[PDB]
Amino acid sequence: HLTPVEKSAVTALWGKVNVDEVGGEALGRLLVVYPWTQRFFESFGDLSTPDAVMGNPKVKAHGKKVLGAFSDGLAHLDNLKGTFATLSELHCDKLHVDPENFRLLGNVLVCVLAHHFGKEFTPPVQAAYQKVVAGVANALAHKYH
Amino acid sequence: HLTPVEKSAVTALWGKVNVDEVGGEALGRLLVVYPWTQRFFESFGDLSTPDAVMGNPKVKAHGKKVLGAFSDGLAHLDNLKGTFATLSELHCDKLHVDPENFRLLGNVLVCVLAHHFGKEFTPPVQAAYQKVVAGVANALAHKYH
Amino acid sequence: SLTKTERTIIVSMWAKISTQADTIGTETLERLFLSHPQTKTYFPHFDLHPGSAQLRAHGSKVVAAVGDAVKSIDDIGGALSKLSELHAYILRVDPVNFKLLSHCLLVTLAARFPADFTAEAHAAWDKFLSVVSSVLTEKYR
Amino acid sequence: SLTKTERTIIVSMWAKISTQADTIGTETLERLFLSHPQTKTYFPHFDLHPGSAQLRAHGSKVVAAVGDAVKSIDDIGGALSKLSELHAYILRVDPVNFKLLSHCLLVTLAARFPADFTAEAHAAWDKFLSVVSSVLTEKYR
Ligand code: HEM
Ligand code: HEM
Ligand code: HEM
Ligand code: HEM
Repeated sequence: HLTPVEKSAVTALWGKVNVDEVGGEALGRLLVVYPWTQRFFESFGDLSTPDAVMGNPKVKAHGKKVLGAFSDGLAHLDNLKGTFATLSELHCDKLHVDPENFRLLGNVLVCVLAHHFGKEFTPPVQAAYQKVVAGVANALAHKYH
Repeated sequence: HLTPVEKSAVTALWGKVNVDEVGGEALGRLLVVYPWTQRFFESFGDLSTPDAVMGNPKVKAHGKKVLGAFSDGLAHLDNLKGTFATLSELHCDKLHVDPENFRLLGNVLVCVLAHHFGKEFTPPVQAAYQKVVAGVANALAHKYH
Repeated sequence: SLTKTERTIIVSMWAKISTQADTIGTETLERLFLSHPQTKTYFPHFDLHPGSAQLRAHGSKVVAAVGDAVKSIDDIGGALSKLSELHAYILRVDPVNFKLLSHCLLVTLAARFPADFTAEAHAAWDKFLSVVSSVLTEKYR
Repeated sequence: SLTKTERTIIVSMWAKISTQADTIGTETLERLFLSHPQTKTYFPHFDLHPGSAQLRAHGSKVVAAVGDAVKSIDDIGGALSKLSELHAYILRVDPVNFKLLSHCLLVTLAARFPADFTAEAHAAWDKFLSVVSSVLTEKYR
């Protein structure tokens, strides 16, 4: 899983993340970098250009909820499957999201942390965050059937 | 993991597998279908043609060993990582094999079982064997560092 | 594109597939949906349980399109441009899924035509289905 | 091939990358080898531990090649011809590894040039590196 060094490093940096903005920044970048993902959020309104997405209030609000789920995962690294079961069933049964897409949001989240933390987001810190996002992705794909 | 139905099914069919042939058939196909994998077995000699490969005595003897490793995993489904630890270090440290290749061998083995069992290798039986070959690939990539 | 020995195994295996196209399609999809259930996310309103009429009907179309590729094997991208728009722009199917389907069709062919499914035939079909998949997939994704 | 506005972003950021090419290449590889250790399998005789002078040296060569693609951004496949033959015919690098490197370069750029790494530039770079990755990979693999 995560070593004492890795788990303390992701926990420590996460305590410095602006929870009202990082999730919205990651969801926005997903929608801009991987445009097909917009199909899932039609009710969010105007996602027609990069500026429209990054200034969209519904993108920022849903991103805060996504960030909240990652924080939960970070607080339960030893039981991600149980933690994400309900969300997993939601993404499968009601949302119909190909789980291959979860990896893309994880990667965009990692880019956002790098973007915010700059030099502090060292290669070992990233490697630790990659284990987390791969873990969250796997847990969120676990109840598909 | 595997259900009583899946576990019993894969175990029963495994009992009917020709252990001196299936492994070599799977390794041969890998070398023919994915030519690049030939680079890891240059001591094996002529692999310049499909017939060369399928007739190669070395392809067949090594194949028997790979088949044997799979039989071990089938006997240890609940502890594939412990079961494959050493082979994993071997494949990483000594052979330098990109673990993405393990998936290809698993797929090819699945085709060989289908080739031999025909109608008996039904879709639910295949779904059970897909979990086993993915589980073995995962365990074999586990000690990479 | 494929080579002579390859195009001819494709053409030759297709002759055998054509008379059992419907069941090869159906079996290919049942293997796919049961082995890799996440692929079902692309068919939200379909009944993809084994045996369903809807899954069977879809399997016939998939194998019939493979047939279109075989007929225009010298120019697959040309023959499948409408299907390509459908799978790339319209449905945006992730490339990984094509590999899952191709593997299941190979499994089906191996169980159906053991004598014709040599290592060499397996190689030409894996290569042909990879060409077909690239054509249908959103470029660079 | 890229949009005109996209190519503009790539060109402009490359100017900033060029004066820090060496540490960008090095950081990109340290991120890759530490985050995705399996990629080290392709460099059996390299010392790929952090700080290694061999890792630093390879990184400069990677960033230089990215530079060549930028210089011939309108004909990427043409410019990378020999490099394409090397990674495909000779090295036979699995396609997934290019996505891993591309992600690590993006992470590197996001942390080094935060003001220029907008969502729009992120998308331009993700697309440019996907074209580069496709040009460098064995077709259909
Ligand atoms: C892998 C990370 C992901 C996490 C941790 C995550 C988390 C969540 C959460 C917490 C909810 C919100 C439910 C609520 O407001 O109570 C949700 C809803 C949703 N998710 Fe995800 N999700 C993930 C990825 C994805 C992907 C990649 C897509 C689409 C490509 C997606 C599409 C949806 C949609 C469409 C909704 C419904 C939004 C709405 O209409 O309100 N999610 N997700
Ligand atoms: C995923 C299933 C795999 C299994 C279960 C497997 C199993 C084994 C075993 C048991 C050995 C022989 C050990 C002995 O002789 O005591 C071995 C060696 C070897 N394997 Fe694997 N292997 C797998 C995948 C691969 C792949 C895909 C490659 C390369 C593309 C590969 C390349 C090698 C090589 C080069 C050797 C040494 C062969 C020799 O020179 O004697 N293996 N493997
Ligand atoms: C060898 C590759 C495949 C072939 C040859 C193929 C062929 C077909 C054909 C013939 C159609 C019917 C189009 C029409 O009647 O207008 C179609 C539709 C469709 N295919 Fe594929 N397909 C392939 C791969 C995939 C994959 C891998 C997926 C996703 C798992 C997929 C998802 C779909 C969907 C969602 C539709 C639309 C179904 C509907 O709502 O009517 N296809 N495909
Ligand atoms: C944007 C993608 C990449 C670029 C631009 C790139 C560029 C280069 C360049 C310019 C070289 C040196 C060639 C020479 O010295 O003539 C090189 C060598 C090589 N590359 Fe890549 N590369 C990329 C991705 C990859 C990936 C994803 C892998 C595998 C993980 C990799 C494996 C290799 C290997 C093994 C060598 C030869 C190393 C040696 O033995 O000296 N490269 N690459």
